[PDB]
Amino acid sequence: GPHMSYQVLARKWRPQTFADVVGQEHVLTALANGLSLGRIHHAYLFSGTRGVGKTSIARLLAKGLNCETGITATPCGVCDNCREIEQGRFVDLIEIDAASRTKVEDTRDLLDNVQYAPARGRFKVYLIDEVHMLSRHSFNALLKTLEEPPEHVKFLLATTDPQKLPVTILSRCLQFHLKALDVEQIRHQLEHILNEEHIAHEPRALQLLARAAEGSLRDALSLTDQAIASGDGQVSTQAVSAMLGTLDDDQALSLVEAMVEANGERVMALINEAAARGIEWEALLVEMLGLLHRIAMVQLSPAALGNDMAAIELRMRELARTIPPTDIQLYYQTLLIGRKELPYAPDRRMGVEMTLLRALAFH
Amino acid sequence: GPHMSYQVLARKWRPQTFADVVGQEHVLTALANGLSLGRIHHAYLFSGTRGVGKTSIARLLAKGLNCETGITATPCGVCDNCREIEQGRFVDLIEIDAASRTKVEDTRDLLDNVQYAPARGRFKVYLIDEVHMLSRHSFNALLKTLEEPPEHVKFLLATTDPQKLPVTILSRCLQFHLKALDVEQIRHQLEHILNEEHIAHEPRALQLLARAAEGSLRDALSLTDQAIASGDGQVSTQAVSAMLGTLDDDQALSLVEAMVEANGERVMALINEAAARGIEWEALLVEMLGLLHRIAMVQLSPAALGNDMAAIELRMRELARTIPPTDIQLYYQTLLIGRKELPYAPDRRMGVEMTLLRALAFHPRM
Amino acid sequence: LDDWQSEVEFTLPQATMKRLIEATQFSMAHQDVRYYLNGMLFETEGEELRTVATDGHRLAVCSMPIGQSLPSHSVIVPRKGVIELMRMLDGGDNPLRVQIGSNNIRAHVGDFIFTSKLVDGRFPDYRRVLPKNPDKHLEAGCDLLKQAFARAAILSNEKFRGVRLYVSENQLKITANNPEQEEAEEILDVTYSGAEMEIGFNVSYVLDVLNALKCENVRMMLTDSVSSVQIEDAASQSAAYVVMPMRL
Amino acid sequence: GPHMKFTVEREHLLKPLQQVSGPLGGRPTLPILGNLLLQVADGTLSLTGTDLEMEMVARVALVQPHEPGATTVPARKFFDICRGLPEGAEIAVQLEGERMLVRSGRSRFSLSTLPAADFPNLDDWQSEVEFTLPQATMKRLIEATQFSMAHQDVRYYLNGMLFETEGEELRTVATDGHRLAVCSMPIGQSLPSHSVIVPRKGVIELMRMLDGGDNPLRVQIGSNNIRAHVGDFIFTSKLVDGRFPDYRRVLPKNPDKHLEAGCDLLKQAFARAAILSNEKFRGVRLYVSENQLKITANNPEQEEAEEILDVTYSGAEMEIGFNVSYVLDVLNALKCENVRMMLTDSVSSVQIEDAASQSAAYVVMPMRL
Amino acid sequence: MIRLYPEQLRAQLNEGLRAAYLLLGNDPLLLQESQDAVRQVAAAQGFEEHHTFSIDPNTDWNAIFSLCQAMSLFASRQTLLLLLPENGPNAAINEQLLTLTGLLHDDLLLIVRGNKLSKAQENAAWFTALANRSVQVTCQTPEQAQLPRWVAARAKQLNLELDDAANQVLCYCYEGNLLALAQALERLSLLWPDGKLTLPRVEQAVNDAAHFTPFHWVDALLMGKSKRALHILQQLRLEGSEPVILLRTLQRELLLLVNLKRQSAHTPLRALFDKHRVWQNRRGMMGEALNRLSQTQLRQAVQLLTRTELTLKQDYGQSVWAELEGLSLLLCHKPLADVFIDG
DNA sequence: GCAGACACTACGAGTACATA
DNA sequence: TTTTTTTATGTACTCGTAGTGTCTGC
Ligand SMILES: Nc1ncnc2c1ncn2[C@@H]1O[C@H](COP(=O)(O)OP(=O)(O)O)[C@@H](O)[C@H]1O
Ligand SMILES: Nc1ncnc2c1ncn2[C@@H]1O[C@H](COP(=O)(O)OP(=O)(O)O)[C@@H](O)[C@H]1O
Ligand code: BEF
Ligand code: BEF
Ligand SMILES: [Mg+2]
Ligand SMILES: [Mg+2]
Ligand SMILES: [Zn+2]
Repeated sequence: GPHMSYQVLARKWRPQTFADVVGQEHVLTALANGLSLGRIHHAYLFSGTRGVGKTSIARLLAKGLNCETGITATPCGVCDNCREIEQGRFVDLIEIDAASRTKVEDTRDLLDNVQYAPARGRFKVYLIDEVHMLSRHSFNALLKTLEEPPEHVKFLLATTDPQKLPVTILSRCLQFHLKALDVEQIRHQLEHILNEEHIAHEPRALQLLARAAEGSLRDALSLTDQAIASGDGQVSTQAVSAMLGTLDDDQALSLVEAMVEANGERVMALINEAAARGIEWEALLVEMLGLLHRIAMVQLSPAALGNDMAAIELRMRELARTIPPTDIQLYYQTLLIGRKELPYAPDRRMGVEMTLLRALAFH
Repeated sequence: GPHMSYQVLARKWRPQTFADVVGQEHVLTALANGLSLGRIHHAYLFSGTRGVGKTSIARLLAKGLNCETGITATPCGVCDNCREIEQGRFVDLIEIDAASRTKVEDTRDLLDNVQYAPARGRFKVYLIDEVHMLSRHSFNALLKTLEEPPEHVKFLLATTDPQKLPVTILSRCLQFHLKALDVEQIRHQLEHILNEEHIAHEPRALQLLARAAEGSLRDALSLTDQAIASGDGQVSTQAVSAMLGTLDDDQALSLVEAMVEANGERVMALINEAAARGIEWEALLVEMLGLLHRIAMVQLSPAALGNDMAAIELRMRELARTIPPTDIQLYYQTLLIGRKELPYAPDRRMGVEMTLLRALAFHPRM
Repeated sequence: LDDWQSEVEFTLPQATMKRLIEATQFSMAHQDVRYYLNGMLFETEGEELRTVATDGHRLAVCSMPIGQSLPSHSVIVPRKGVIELMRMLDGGDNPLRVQIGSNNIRAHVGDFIFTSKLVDGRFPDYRRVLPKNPDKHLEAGCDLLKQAFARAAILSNEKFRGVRLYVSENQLKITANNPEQEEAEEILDVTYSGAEMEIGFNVSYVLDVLNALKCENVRMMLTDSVSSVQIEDAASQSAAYVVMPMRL
Repeated sequence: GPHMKFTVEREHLLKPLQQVSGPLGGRPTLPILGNLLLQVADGTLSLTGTDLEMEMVARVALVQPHEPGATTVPARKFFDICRGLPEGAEIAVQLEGERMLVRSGRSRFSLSTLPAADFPNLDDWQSEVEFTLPQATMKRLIEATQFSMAHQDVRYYLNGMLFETEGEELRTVATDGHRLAVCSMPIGQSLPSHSVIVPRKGVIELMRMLDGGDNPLRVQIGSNNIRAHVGDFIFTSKLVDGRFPDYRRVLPKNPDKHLEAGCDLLKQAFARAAILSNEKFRGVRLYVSENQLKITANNPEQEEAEEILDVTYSGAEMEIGFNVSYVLDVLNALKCENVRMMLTDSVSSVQIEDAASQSAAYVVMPMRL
Repeated sequence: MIRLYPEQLRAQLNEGLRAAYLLLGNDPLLLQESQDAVRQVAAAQGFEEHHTFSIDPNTDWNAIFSLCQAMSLFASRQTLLLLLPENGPNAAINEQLLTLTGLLHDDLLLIVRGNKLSKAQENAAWFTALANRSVQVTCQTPEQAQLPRWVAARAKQLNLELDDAANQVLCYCYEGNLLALAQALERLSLLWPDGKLTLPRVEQAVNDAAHFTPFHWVDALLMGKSKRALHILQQLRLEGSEPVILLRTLQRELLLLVNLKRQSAHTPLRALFDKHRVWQNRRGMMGEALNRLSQTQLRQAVQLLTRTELTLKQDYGQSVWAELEGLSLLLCHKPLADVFIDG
C-alpha cells in the first residue's frame, strides 16, 4: 500500500563519481587533468542542453575540490565533506537557485558571504545554477566579485542558454560546453539502468526510447519511468508501441512517395495516422510542396541538394529522377490549388483528404 | 438635454421584455425553457453578426435572473430590480467593456472578488460584452472561474464572433448563435417602431431599408435615422432611394447586355453617365449578380422570372437564348470577384471600371 | 472656471469633514469597472450631510448633523477629488464652505477655494443595500473585538483575508485558515442572544471598520449566512457599515 | 514525537523574541533560516535565530512547569502572536504531532513547524581571548569609532571593525580608507595579543544587544568566530578573512602644529561651517593663523561666506586641511569637553583627541584641490 | 590621441606611463585581455588600486570622491577603470571628465575603456585637453581570412603544436569568436599535455559557437553552393538574428546586382563597380559573383524574395526565418525556373 | 512627544519577451 | 570606410524613487 516508494530514476541514478558520467569525454578528461595540478580558474561555467549532467558535473566538482585527501580527479569514495554532499546538507557548498534568487537584494547578500571564512574543508565553493536568470545588477555584483575573487574561494556556475550572459562574465569564466548525448550513449546507459535494478527489457524498446529522448538523458529516464508504468513492471515492445504514436515522425515523405502511384492501403494508413496525430495540415501540405519542389529541382540537376534526406538518399532519388518533370509540375499545381482552397473546406482534414484524392486521380 | 440622451432610435427601442424581442425564436425559447423549468447555467455566450441583439438578449436575461418575483422567464419590468438594471445602478450586474478593459490585471481583479455574496440580487451576473478582445492571458484567467464558479455567480458573454475565443472557453458556455434577421422581420419591426414613433412611412422605402441592412436591426434603424434627417420627418421612398443610392432606373440590365456583348464603348458611356448622375457602385454590382442569376436560372428552367424580371422578360429571355450556359457563370464569377475587390481600390468608380474591363477581357477581340 | 448654480453653502469646522471622510474613506472603490462606484456620495438632508462609499461589498455611510436646512441633492465625487479634499483639511477651527454644482464641487478652506470635477453616474440606493431586518443583533467591546480580529487575521489567508464568525449565546468564535493550513481560534464574551449562526467574511474589511469608528461598544446586526452584516457603534447611529460575507 | 510545554508571560518573552528575531528579516536561502529555533531544556528556554552569519540565542527562565524538546517556528508569525496579546496574559504552548498550539485562555492558534534536526548550528571552537569587559566601556569603544566604517568597499575587509589587544588594554580599528579611528580603553586584566576582523552587521548587532544595562559583557574571540554574553543573551558571529595592516603609521609622526578649543564651541562652529554655506562641492577651506581659523565657503549654489573662529593655536600658519565630512564625523563622536588637534603637514593626515584624554584618537586625511 | 595599435601600446606600457590611457575598438576578448595586461603591468608599477567606474548618462560621478581626496592608509597610487557606454558619452559627462582631470592627483591614473566614439565625442573638451599627454589606442578582431595566422601565432605563443586540418576546423567552428577560440585552445592544451594535436579530438572538444553577421551570406549564395549555404544557415541557429536584417541585406545586394546586369550592356562591369564601391573586399568578389547568373535567374530570385517580403510582414509568418533556408537553397541549382512559381 | 528609522507598499522606467 | 533599414498591444521583472503607515529606543 503506502510502502516501497520507488522515487524517480532521474534522482536515484544520479552519478556519484566521474566514472559514472556517460558521454562527455572532453569535459571529464579536461577537468581530470586540471584537478591533479593547481591551475584552476576561479569560475567554471557549465552549459549544455536539457538534462545532460551540468548539474551532476557541478556536484562532482563540489565533490572533488573539497575532500580530506585533497584536490583529486579520482573520487573520494567516503569522506565527511563529500559524504555530506551525497545528500542535500553541506556547509561550505551553498546551492543558490538563481532562478529563485534574481534580485540584488538577495544575490548581493549571498555573494557577500564570500569574504567570510570558509567552513570545514578548503575552497568555499558555491553553485549558482541557471545563471541566465540573474538580473543585470545581479550580474554587475557577480562581475565585481569575479574581478577580485578571494583566493580561498571558488564558485561554479551553470545555465542552459549561455547567450544571455554579459560578454564580460562569459569571457572571464572558463566555459565548458556539455554536449547532447548520442543515441548509443543513452541506449547503453538505459540498458545498464534497467539491468541494475530488476526490469527485463527488449532492445527495440530501448532504441525507440533513445530516439524519442531527443538526446537528453533525463528525458530518457522519464520516458523509461512511463514505459515501466504502462508495461506493468516490464518495458516490452507494447508499452513503447503505445509511445510509438508519439515518436512516429517520418510521415510527410511516405505520402509523397505514395502519391505518384496507387499503393492501395498506404494512403489510407497515412491519412489515418495524420488524423489521429492532428498535426498542422497546412504545414503538412507545405512540407509536401517543398519536397516536391526540391524533387523538381533534382530533375533538372542530377545532384541539386544532396544533403536533403540523407537517410532517404536511396528511395527519394528514384522519384527525384524517374518521374517525368511534367507529372511533377502537375502534382505541384494540384497541391498548390489544394492549399489555396484548404481553409474553406468543411474541415481541414477533409481538405487534405480531397487534395490527396485529386493527386491520386491523375496518374 | 433630451430624455437622458437617447433621442436616437438605436437606443430608445432596445427591447425590455422577451415579448418585445424580434426574431431569435430559438434562443428565446431555450432561455425561457431554462428559466422556467429550472435548468439554469452559469455561462451563456451569444454569437452572431452585428446588430442582431446579443447584448440586448444578455441584459434581458440578466433582468429575468434577478427579478423579485423569483427566477421568472419574463422580467417584471416594473419591479425595483428591473428598474435598477434599466438605470444601470444595479450593483450585481457587472457589465464589462471587455474591448476597453482588456488587461489581464483587471480580469484578475474582478475574479478576486467573485467569492462575495451579491449585494441585493439573487445572482451576481458578470455581463461581458465584446469578449473576443480579451488578451490571451485574460481568456485563460477566466478559465477556472467559468468552469466551476460559486453557486451564486453567473457569466454572460456577448461576442461578435465565436471563433476567436480559445477552444477552452468556447467549450464551457452555451453557444447561442443569434440567427441573422431576414427582410420580413426587419420590415415588420421597423413599421411597428415607426407607428409607435408617429412618423409617416412608405412600405417600399421600408423594403429598401430592410434589404440594404443585410440583416441587422441596429444597421437598418441607423439607416432610418439617417433618412429622417434627409427625408424631412418622413421616411419617403424618394429620399431613401437617393440617400441609399439605389438603382431605380433600368441602366443595370442595359450595361449588363452591353458587357456580355463585348461593347466596351457602350459600357464606358453607361459608366460615365451613371457616375455623372451619382450612382453607388456596390449596389450596381449586386444588381449585376442578381440579373445574371436570373438570366442563368431561366436559361436552365424557363418561366422562372418574377415581377420586374417577368416584365423585362422580353430582354431577359433573349439574353438567356443568346448567351451560352458556360459563359454566364464566368461573367458572374468575374463580377463577384470585382465586388470583392471594390474596397481594395482607391476609387470606387475606377474599381467598377476595372471589373468591367476584366469581364470584357474574356472576349477582347475588337 | 466660472461660478455655478444649485450652490448650497456650508459652514462647518474642518474637524467635521475630517471625521466624516475618515469614517467613509477606507470603503471607497479603487479602479473598479463600476465607474460611479469610485468616490463618495455626498447627499444633503435637512438633518445631516450623509456620505456613502462602497466597493459593492463594503458600504460605509456616515451622517454628521450640520444644523442647516439642506435641499435634497445627491452627488458623487471621484477618488482623486476626495483624496485631495481630505488632504486640504486641517486645523479644525476655520469654517469650510462647500459649494456644490451640477458638474463640479468647490470648497473654500481658509483663504483658498479648490475645485474638483464630478463623476457622471447614478449611485445605488444605499438604504436598500442596508439589511431590512436586524433580527440577530449583538454588542461587544470595540477594542476587544479589534484585538481578537487582529489576532485571528495574523494567520488568515494572505490574498483572501477571510475569517469566520460563529455566533452562539453570548459567544463569538473567530476561526481562520490559510494555505499551508493554520487554524486560528478565538473566543469573545459578547452580549448576544438568538439563533446559532456561522458566517464567513473578509477580516481586513472588519478590522478597517473597527479602526474607523473606534467607539466603546460596537453592535452588529445580521440575519443569515448569506445576509450582509451591518456594524455600527452602540452609542449613536451616526455611522453605519455593511460587510458582505465570504463563502456564500 | 517531541512535545514541549511553554508556560510564560509576555513581559518576560517580548524582549528576547525581539532580540532574536530583529536580524531575521528577509527571505533566507534555507526556509529553516527564516525560522526561529525553540528549545526547552531543563528550566530554560533557548530561542535561536540565524542568518548563516550571526546567531542570537536568548535564555528565558521557566518557573512554571515545562517539558523538554526542540522545534522551529515561523519567527514573524510567532512574534506577532506573542505581541498584541493582553498585557500580563500567560502564553501556554504544546507542540503536538506536526503543529504547535499556543493558548492565552480565550485565544488559540495552531502554527506549522519544521523539524529541529534541519536547523543549522555553529560548531564549537576554542576561544583564545576571553575577557569580561565592562558593558559601558565596550559601548564607548564601539560608539567612539563606529561612525567610520567604510561599508560597501572593494577591499571586502575594510567593511568590518578590527579588534586588537595587548595586556590589559584593547583598541578598535575603524578601517575606512581616508578615515582612521582608534580607541584605547583598558580591560583590567591581562589578555594576550590578537587581531580579529568583525563584520559591520555583527558590530551593529553587538552594540544593539548591550541594552545599556549594568551587566558586564563577556566577550570570547577565537580563530574563526566571536561570542558575546550579556545576562541571559548570547551572540555569535563569524569573522572576515584578510588582515588590515598597521594603523599607527597613518598617525602624524611630527605634528608641528596644534590646535585646542572647547568641544561645544567647535561643534557649533563646524556645524555652521557645514550647514551655512558648505553643503555639496568640497566645502570648507581652512586657513589656520595665530588663534584664527578662517573658513571659506564653497558650494554649487555659489554662497561664498568667510567666517573666523577663535581657537587656541600653537604654530605659525597653515592651510589646506578642509575635509568637512570626515572632520564632522570626528567632531560628532568626539565626546569631549575640550578638544586638542594635531596637524603635521597638509599632504599628511590630521589627528584629533581630547585636550586631557586619549579615549578616542581620530585620523582624517584632508583633500586637496 | 596618438591613435596606435596595442602591439605598440605594450611598448608605451613598458616605458614611462603617458598619463591617461584610452583603449577602444569593438573587441570579443582582446579588450579584456589588454585590460588584464594593463592591470598586471600597473601592479608591477606603482598604481595598484583599480577602482571600477561605469561611465553612463544619468549616473552621477562618484569618481570625484576618489579625485578630490587622497588615499590615507595605503596610498600606493590608484587607477580609475572607466567603462564607456556602447554609444559613447554625452557632453555633460565629457565636461565632467575634464573637471575630474582638473581634480587629478599625481598618484591618480585615468583609464577609459569603450568602443569607437563619434567625432564630437572624440573631440570633446576632455580629449582635447588630454591630447597633450594622454594616448589613444584601438584594435579590432581579425577577419575570416586573417584568422588562421592569428590562431597559429597564439598557439606558438602558448607553446602548443597545431595542424592545418585543426586550424581549418577551428576557423570553421570558431570564426571571429576569439573567446570561444581561446577557451578551445586551453581545453585542447589541458586535455592532452602531449603537445601534439593534428586531428585526434579537436572536433571532439570544439562545438559550433561563432558569430555570423549577414554580409557573408550572399557570399555563399552567389556561388550557389547548396551544402555550404545550408551549413551556414544551420550555423546561424542559436544566435538567430531577426529575419529583417538578412532580408534588407540580400535585397540591397540583389537590387545592386540587377542594376548592374541592366547596365552591363553599357559601361563595363569594372567601371560600373566604380560607382558601386560597396567594398566587398575588392569589388571583384561581386565581379566573380556576376559571372554566374542570367536575367531569368534574377527574375526567379527576386520573385521568391519579394514574395517572402510580404510573407513575413503582411501576415506575420512564423516559418519565415526558416524561409531564409528555403530561398537561399533553391537558387543554388536553379539555372532558370520554368515559371510554375513566378511569385 | 517623536523623527527618523524602518518597513512597506505603489508607481514609473528600462528591458525582455509573446503574439497576432 | 561607412554604408539600407516593420508594428500594436499586451505581460513580466527588476530597479530606483516616492509616498506613507507605525513605533523605538530615543
Ligand atoms: N552525464 C550523466 N551521467 C548520469 N546521469 C546523467 C548525466 N547527465 C544527465 N543525467 C541524468 O539526468 C538527470 C538530470 O541531470 P542534470 O545534470 O540536472 O541535467 P542539466 O544539465 O540539464 O542540469 C540526472 O538526475 C541524471 O539522471
Ligand atoms: N432581437 C431584437 N429585438 C428588438 N430590437 C433589437 C433586436 N436586436 C437588435 N435590436 C435593436 O438594435 C439595437 C442594438 O441592439 P444590440 O442588442 O446592442 O445588438 P448587439 O448584439 O450587436 O450588441 C437595440 O437598441 C434594438 O433597437
Ligand atoms: F537542468 Be538542465 F539545464 F535541463
Ligand atoms: F454586434 Be453588436 F453591434 F454588439
Ligand atoms: Mg539544471
Ligand atoms: Mg453590442
Ligand atoms: Zn572527498
